[PDB]
Amino acid sequence: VWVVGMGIVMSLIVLAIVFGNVLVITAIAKFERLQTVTNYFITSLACADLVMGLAVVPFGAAHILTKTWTFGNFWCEFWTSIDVLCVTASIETLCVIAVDRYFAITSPFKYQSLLTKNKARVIILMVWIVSGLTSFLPIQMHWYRATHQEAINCYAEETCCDFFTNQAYAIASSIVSFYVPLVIMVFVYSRVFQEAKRQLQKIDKSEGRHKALKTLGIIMGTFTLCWLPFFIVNIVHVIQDNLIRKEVYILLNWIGYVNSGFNPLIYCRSPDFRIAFQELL
Ligand SMILES: CN[C@@H]1CCc2c(ccc(O)c2O)[C@H]1O
Repeated sequence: VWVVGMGIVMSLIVLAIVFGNVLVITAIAKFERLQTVTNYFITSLACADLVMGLAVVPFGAAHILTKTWTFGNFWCEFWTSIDVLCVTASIETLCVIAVDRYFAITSPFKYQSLLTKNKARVIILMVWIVSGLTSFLPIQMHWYRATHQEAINCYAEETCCDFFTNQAYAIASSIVSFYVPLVIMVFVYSRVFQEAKRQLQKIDKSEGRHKALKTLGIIMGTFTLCWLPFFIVNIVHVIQDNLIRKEVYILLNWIGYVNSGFNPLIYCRSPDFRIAFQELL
């Protein structure tokens, strides 16, 4: 009686993610006003979100819904690698877009000359290359396989597909994909908040007769709530077996996917973007 209940939600979230990515991608392309030296990272993030929503969400949702991986063996590793690459690229591009704002605010008078059109493409290409180096190479090549006899049949059986990894690969991927960008964001935004508070205090002392706090807290809360628990349990389950169950793991993995559907709605509020959106409707 509840088989179609999850399908409606999955279809709605897939359509929302697809529309949110496509609208931003076309809005950046059509109008020259929004084209700047900092919107390229937003374009890459939107493209990655669109690819993830188009390639990972439907196949995965079908996998849980029918409870059978009726597709072939070769497609399973390809799907897993696509998901890993998309997640890593999104995290890395978020870190880059935060570092860019840190450079913009913390040290002015050289940001205009330091950054240019050529540097942004090199940076994003290096980011995607680093993401791919840990995405296709360890997956397509038969590594990371579990030595314990369980799931060896799943590897052999074409019908059954499931995620089983070694401890070393899991911990290395978690470290190289999650924690370093989080620390970078924490330090960057602490410095930015300190600078903003200093400026506000200077203005208040100068002219006698928090928006920044809110706009930072919303982003930090969204990112932490969306992505923190998944890696928190990913680091621990491999370390000690039988600590967690599979249902909680897959539920956290799925709730981790909702973040991609929020980025267009939370990284676009400038009046130029509003005018561009109004120019379509
Ligand atoms: C099946 N979904 C996977 C599971 C584990 C994992 C993901 C993404 C990046 C990683 O570094 C991971 O270890 C997820 O996309």
